[PDB]
Amino acid sequence: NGLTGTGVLTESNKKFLPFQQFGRDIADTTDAVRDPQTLEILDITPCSFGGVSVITPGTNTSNQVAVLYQGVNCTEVPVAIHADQLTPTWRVYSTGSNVFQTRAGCLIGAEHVNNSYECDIPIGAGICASYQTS
Amino acid sequence: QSIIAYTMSLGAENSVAYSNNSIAIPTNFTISVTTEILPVSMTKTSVDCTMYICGDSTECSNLLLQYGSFCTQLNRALTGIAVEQDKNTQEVFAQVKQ
Amino acid sequence: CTLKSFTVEKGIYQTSNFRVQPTESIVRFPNITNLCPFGEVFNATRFA
Amino acid sequence: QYGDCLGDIAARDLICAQKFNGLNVLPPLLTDEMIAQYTSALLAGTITS
Amino acid sequence: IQDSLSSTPSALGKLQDVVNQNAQALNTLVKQLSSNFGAISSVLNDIL
Ligand SMILES: *[C@@H]1O[C@H](CO)[C@@H](O[C@@H]2O[C@H](CO)[C@@H](O[C@@H]3O[C@H](CO)[C@@H](O)[C@H](O)[C@@H]3O)[C@H](O)[C@H]2NC(C)=O)[C@H](O)[C@H]1NC(C)=O
Ligand SMILES: *[C@@H]1O[C@H](CO)[C@@H](O[C@@H]2O[C@H](CO)[C@@H](O)[C@H](O)[C@H]2NC(C)=O)[C@H](O)[C@H]1NC(C)=O
Ligand SMILES: *[C@@H]1O[C@H](CO)[C@@H](O[C@@H]2O[C@H](CO)[C@@H](O)[C@H](O)[C@H]2NC(C)=O)[C@H](O)[C@H]1NC(C)=O
Ligand SMILES: *[C@@H]1O[C@H](CO)[C@@H](O)[C@H](O)[C@H]1NC(C)=O
Ligand SMILES: *[C@@H]1O[C@H](CO)[C@@H](O)[C@H](O)[C@H]1NC(C)=O
Ligand SMILES: *[C@@H]1O[C@H](CO)[C@@H](O)[C@H](O)[C@H]1NC(C)=O
Repeated sequence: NGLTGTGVLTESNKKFLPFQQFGRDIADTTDAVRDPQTLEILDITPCSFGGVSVITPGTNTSNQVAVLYQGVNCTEVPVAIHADQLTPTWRVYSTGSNVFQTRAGCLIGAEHVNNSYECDIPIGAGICASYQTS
Repeated sequence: QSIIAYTMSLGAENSVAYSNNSIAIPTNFTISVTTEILPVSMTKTSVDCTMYICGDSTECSNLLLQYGSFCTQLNRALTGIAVEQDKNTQEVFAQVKQ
Repeated sequence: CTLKSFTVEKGIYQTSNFRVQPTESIVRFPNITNLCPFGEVFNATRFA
Repeated sequence: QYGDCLGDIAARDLICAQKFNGLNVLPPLLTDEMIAQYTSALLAGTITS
Repeated sequence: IQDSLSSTPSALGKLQDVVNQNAQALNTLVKQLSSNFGAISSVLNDIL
């Protein structure tokens, strides 16, 4: 009905009154809408995932990299980042199988060892990373 | 019960007797424990410019990329603050090696 | 790209949003049948 | 957690809203357990040595 | 000492503001997103 927006839509359960047609956020942006034809309610959600941090051991030594997804549980990382909608080079770091779960989120591109050295490249929540032995 | 306005008090006056030939010496003592509180670290934070300013729109990002080296500077500043916080905590607490 | 350099040292880095994703378009409109009578105004025999 | 924001807990309780716009809060390096361990070590050293 | 920390709540005020003020500042930022800044309307996609 002229409301122009960009984001995924989901079936909602909000308790609209019969005379209402919008829904607003704390920042006062459109959040829920009602279909003009049939009386159903939709919740919107933006598509960017402000997010991922990148860990490198320095380009002067190696080009390998690791990625930390912040505050997202990595059972649903493919869904939350839209892995199937991106280039395969991103799907490589999405899939992983070198998947570690940390309090800060989920880390991909490194292996977890029991023995504990000093800290080399800080990460957080008590976890550090480093580049070594190939 | 009501609200009242007044000139506040400076404390309790207690004059001390002074003389050129007399001294005062204690006989008993006591032990006290006092508490003081010091802040150390503040909350880290980080901002993504393309998300905040030009949220998921192609035209806005295209116009923004010509401005360029603004949110890079912001990222550098916030990174400095974030690292400095951990530096403060490590300095104040990790004092003993063993 | 974010740091605008060809060299990068150690340490964690924060990245902006640069990935490009295609997106479809959807439009929803209500039922409507009759036509607007703009011609009647435009074909008025006399203007006040 | 982001999964909490995906669902319907309190309809964007002012933390999910500030995370959907790019703003983020980052972990401290040392959790409370390590700090408590340092504190206990210092206290024990003081009372013994 | 225990009683004091269990009785005088404001004794920890020095550690409370360092939180509250922080949050307040950040909140203001989000509200500034609703500003118009001299354009037709604050919604970007709308005028787009
Ligand atoms: C220096 O000051 C201290 C602190 O007041 C004096 O110790 C106190 O001495 C009195 C009397 O000797 C104690 O009171 C007694 O308590 C017992 C119960 O334990 C009761 O049965 C007695 O009838 C009497 O009331 C008091 O408890 C004690 N203080 C503490 C903390 O134990 C000390 O005597 C003073 N020294 C000099 C040289 O004056
Ligand atoms: C990701 O989600 C799963 C399930 O939603 C979490 O798995 C459970 O986590 C709880 C922690 O409260 C454990 O007590 C259970 O044993 C876990 N069950 C299984 C089957 O794994 C998982 O912890 C979440 N990841 C986090 C929180 O990092
Ligand atoms: C006019 O709007 C009505 C809304 O109820 C449409 O009627 C129903 O639309 C749903 C769409 O989900 C169909 O499943 C039903 O079969 C429709 N029922 C009837 C009795 O039509 C209706 O289709 C709209 N008009 C047109 C021309 O599509
Ligand atoms: C790595 O650092 C050394 C330091 O002397 C420098 O000479 C070298 O050029 C750097 N590597 C590259 C690829 O520039
Ligand atoms: C750590 O110890 C556990 C305990 O048996 C073991 O299952 C695991 O494989 C060990 N991991 C490493 C990296 O040594
Ligand atoms: C009425 O307006 C329409 C314009 O679309 C056109 O048919 C004509 O200009 C006018 N007169 C008649 C007789 O249609």
